[PDB]
Amino acid sequence: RNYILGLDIGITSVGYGIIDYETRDVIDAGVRLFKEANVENEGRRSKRGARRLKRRRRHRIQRVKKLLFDYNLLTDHSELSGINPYEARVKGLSQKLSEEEFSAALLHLAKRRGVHNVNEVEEDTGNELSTKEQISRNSKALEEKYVAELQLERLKKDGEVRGSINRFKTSDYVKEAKQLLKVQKAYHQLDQSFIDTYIDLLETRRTYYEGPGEGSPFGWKDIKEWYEMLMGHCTYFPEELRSVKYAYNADLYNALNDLNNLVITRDENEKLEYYEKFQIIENVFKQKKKPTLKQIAKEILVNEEDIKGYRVTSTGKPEFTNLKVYHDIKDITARKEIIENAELLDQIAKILTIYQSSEDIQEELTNLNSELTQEEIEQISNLKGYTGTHNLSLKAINLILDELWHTNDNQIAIFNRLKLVPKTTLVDDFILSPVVKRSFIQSIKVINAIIKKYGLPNDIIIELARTNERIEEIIRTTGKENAKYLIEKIKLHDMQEGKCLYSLEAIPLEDLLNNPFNYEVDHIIPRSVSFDNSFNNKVLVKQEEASKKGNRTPFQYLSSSDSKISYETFKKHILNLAKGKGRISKTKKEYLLEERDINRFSVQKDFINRNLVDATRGLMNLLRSYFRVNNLDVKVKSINGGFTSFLRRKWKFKKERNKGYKHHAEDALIIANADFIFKEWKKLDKAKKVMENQMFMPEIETEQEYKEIFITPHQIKHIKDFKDYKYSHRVDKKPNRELINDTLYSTRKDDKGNTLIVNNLNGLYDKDNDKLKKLINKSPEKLLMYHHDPQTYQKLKLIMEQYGDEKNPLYKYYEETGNYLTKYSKKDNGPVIKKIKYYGNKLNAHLDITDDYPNSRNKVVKLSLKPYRFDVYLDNGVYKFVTVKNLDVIKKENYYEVNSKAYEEAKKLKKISNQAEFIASFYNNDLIKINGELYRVIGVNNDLLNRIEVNMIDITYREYLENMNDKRPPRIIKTIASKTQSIKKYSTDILGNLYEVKSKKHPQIIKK
RNA sequence: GGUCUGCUAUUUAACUUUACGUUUUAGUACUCUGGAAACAGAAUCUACUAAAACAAGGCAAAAUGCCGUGUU
DNA sequence: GTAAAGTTAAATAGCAGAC
Repeated sequence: RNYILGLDIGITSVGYGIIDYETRDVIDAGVRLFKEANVENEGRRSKRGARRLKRRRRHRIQRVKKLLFDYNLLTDHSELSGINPYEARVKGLSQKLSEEEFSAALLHLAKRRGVHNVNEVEEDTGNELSTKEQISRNSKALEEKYVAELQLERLKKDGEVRGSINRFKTSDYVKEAKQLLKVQKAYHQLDQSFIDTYIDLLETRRTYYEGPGEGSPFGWKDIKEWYEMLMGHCTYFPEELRSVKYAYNADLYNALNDLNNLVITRDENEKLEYYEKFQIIENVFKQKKKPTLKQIAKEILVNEEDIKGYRVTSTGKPEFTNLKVYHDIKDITARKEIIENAELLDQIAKILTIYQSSEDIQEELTNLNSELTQEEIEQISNLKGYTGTHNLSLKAINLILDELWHTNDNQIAIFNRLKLVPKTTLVDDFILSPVVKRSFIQSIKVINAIIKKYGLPNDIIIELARTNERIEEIIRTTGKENAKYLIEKIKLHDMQEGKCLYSLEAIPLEDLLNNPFNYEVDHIIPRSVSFDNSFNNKVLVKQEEASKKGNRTPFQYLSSSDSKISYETFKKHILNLAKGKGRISKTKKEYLLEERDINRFSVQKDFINRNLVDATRGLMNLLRSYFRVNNLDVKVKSINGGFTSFLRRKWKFKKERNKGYKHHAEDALIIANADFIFKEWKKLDKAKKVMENQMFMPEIETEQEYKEIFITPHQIKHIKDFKDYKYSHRVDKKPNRELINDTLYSTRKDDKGNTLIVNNLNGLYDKDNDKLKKLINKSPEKLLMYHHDPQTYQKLKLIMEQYGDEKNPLYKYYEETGNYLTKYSKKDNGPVIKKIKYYGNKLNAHLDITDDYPNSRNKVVKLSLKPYRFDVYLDNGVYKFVTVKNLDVIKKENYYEVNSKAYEEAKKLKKISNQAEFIASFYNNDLIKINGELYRVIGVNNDLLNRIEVNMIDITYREYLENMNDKRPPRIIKTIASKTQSIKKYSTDILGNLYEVKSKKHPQIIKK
């Protein structure tokens, strides 16, 4: 039948409600679920560029060692084992050097080649590790002496060269690398092309328009295709590409608006005519960069005060379009031949904004075959500010630029008068975030599939869902780890300056963290009338104040004798904060300040009209656009999220929302009952009309009337009763997931024969880290310093007992002495301890990459080996299964195949045979029938232990347990066995229906 | 509501480089051991410096060379 | 795995004059 389509949009879940348009009976209802998306996994695109950065240093070195073999300065015979290249680049400038002592000083340079960006600017020294500070410091010390020399001077005195101080400009390197080759030049016969090719292999590097190579998708073919897919498309003619915001024509179209909006009190026509608009441009606008209002109004003989209809900046001066082409070109060239012609000027600006280097401009300024003296082109490339793009293509400037001249029209009315109009995959281009992009995309698929099984609905009503550098400051200032839970309380504490707005007494942070129960988060305007769950409605106050207030407005509760403070002192302290910077929200100020009574109804419907009703804007218009394009009539509206935190409340819906996933599909039905109430009433057809944004009556008059319309506790009895919910869980078939964690671990072998991972306690002398204290006093047998070289250890343990009352005795130690923990030595020459390795838990699974490293005595592994999938097999009445890991699926050019070398070994290692029947595969989140019982596959807990972990469907197991109160270990770990009676694979469509799948063969190839 | 424009703040895609971090090897320092020392081997915790790998791998052949943890 | 220097571009937010 006809039905309303309700939808709850969260990040993890899509819920839908299907209630009939008339009978109010519900046809179907379910929830579609998936894991939240992550944009922090920035790494994929950065590492793609960051991996090439490691190649940028690596490519330079490989080329110069190979280039020397071609020049025959180095051969495979040569040995470089002994060099100390920080001395070779000092003996190199002074004296003749070998063919082995010269290739090193070159290559150590070729590897570490400095920056170009940082040289240009300098700064002062502010006791920091900046790059504008360090290179500013470095070259003053290096003004007299060259890079290596001071580095070598630094080697002689500090004992350490590498670190923060070793950044440099590519110049000093190149200036000294031009200084060096000047000395060995006569000692080994060589060309100038070598002091060209090498100095090009040491300094030269890419820039933001060359892109990577040809085969890369990330790479492009020329400078034209770079911009030709980074510039937007016309608001009216999107098939073209946006013109440059600074082309002469656009810069002119942007001025024929300036004056076609002007109104002037003249007995003649108020909006300037063509000859007026001609000479003004030609006599004063062309002649003067910025024209103040006087200049136009003087050349056009009217009084200065008269002209109105002009854009004005905040200071008050009128702003009219600046011709960027004329004055940059006319400041060096006034010749009749380019300057009159707009098309000449039109192309010039395009080349300037597109290509980005003065040298690359003159090449393309030349291929125009236009007639500019070549002295101009080489200084026309020395101008700046030719940046940005108009929001209108060139096919939309030249078409209507004439009709701006003669008439007095402006751009909007011309496009109206010219019958020209603005404009799942479609979600990507405009949408903001990966979190939303996932929810919408699956929500569309829901609709696109519901109508196919159910038909065209009539009403599709949709609701959406509703400073971590501040946390790092107080878990480090105070030392209280638990700063993670009370974010919404603390963001309020900065924004209110440590006071209680309903008491005006100070709220110490240390006191609030110790006693959070002392201080609550009161809702300014009550949740029951405001319906504002946003930040703005919340104010961190003392409990006793919010306790004494209750269900009232601040003005009410402050004015009464119950509150000791008064509105008068409240009114003055409130606004002072409001003005300034880092200031309080405005709806906040609109919230605290309102003085009208809540019960009068001419007040209540204002709130419901304001916050409660009315990407959201974007999502809706992709829906109405589908419907309007197809001449298909279905009404689609929206409603804010807080409404369903209300309708749930007034109808006494369940507070203890612990039933699980179905507390979504519950919402969509409520959303559906809501639009129904909007629908049926005629006292609601003025508020239910702008929600569908239709072009146009009864409205509600007292608060009992409203409370008559949206309080129906008795007629909703069908929703709680509903028992046919069907669930659908998203399965991630995608490969090229994160193969494994980045960090490399070393290992050892203990006395027993286990293989054991070693870790690093990196930062020392930090107030946060007490783990130096914790791990010493429980199992110090894990410290490498304790096992051998314990002589350093007893010095370590004594400070851990000397300041054993302070969280990290080392800061307290470094506080006193001002000297780091020194390794044991006879004459105080022991190296400072800056890390301390320690043993780890035995590595069950590892990625062995030792072969990348030679002659190592220990194994080198990256942890976080993961299992991808697992195909159950049926081996003659006994159920066995293989597990296939993430590491196994080898990547390729356009597909991700499975390694039959490891899968086959895994078939023998699992005692699988050739004769066994094959049962389907079970990726994470797929559903399985073991012993007639159905659960969702979280994954293989242990291939070796013959285990998988599953979780429940209508609920998470922990939550089922919390309902059962059993307190077993809250995870399911069913054990595959010979005893297991049945293995069937169930999956679900997006709607939530369950279907049995029959499988005959296993696949090893995925295309991504 | 929307179209242009002017100022400032925002975020996101893509690109370009940086000095560190982990780890292996060789050296030295530190530690043990033998001794009047020259030094000697033992360990590889502790540090420094250099070379090399840093998702397994896959292309590509004189190259300012390329992909590899994201989403659909 | 991680901090410090760059650039182009798409887009929104907020402020102003117009239709």
